Amino acid sequence: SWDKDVYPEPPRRTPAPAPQTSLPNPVTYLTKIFDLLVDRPVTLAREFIEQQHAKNRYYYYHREFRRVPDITECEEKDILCMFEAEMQWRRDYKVDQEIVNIIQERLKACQQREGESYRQNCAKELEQFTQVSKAFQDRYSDLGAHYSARKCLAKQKQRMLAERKAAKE
Amino acid sequence: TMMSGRPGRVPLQFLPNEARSLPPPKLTDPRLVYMGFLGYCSGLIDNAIRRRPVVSAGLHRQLLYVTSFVFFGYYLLKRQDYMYALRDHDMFAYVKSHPEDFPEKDKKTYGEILEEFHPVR
Repeated sequence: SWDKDVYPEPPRRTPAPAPQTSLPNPVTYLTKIFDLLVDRPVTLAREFIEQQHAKNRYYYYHREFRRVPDITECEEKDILCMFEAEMQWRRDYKVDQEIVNIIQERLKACQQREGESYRQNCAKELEQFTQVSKAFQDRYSDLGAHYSARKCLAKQKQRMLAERKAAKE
Repeated sequence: TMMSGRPGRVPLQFLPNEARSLPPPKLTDPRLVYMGFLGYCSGLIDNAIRRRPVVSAGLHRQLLYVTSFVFFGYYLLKRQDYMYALRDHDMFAYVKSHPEDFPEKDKKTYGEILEEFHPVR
């Protein structure tokens, strides 16, 4: 259902069972019992409810907002343009937060999945999260509780001035 | 003294003729409704002080209270609107007649201006 590109899950590698002891594995019998007595009725109920849903098939859409002139392209006291730009900035802020969340989910899933080899098998995920963290922190940090698009603009301008000074040295 | 000494102000005139050019306050104006509310409250207080039923004694008395309050309030609101219109008119005329004293500052976008960022740590 979800985008495997967004949520990368490495192809599963389950080893083949090769019993070397005559004793019957209790797990196999228990799993068969669980399947028959639980999965089957649960699946039947799911099928019935899915039929009911298929009958009443309706769709919900995703609202998309057009791009609006940023606070950079906005007059000093033009409250209308400022409101538009600030709302756009807040929307982008939320989107960036959700991007950070997605990468974090990737990292946690990698930590659990790779088990004891997590340190060596999650380098890519750690690097991705580090990049996203750095970017998000540089863009949005220390703005304060009363954050605003003007505050991010001021922080970016200060950063750019510092970059200019460093490059000039 | 502000507009107390405006040129052409006829003395002891509640509403000059020029006020008629302004829209009359609506009879359903919320301010007028509050005036009527004050009148009704006055009626209730009068009943209370005279030890007579507060919500029923002298319905004509309370009616007259409300009518008087609304009636005077209508003209009061009309005069208030007239005076505020005078304020706006005179201010705009003065700005027009004195352009040098009211210059138009250059309009610069936020991308151009520089505002110091104060980090909240």
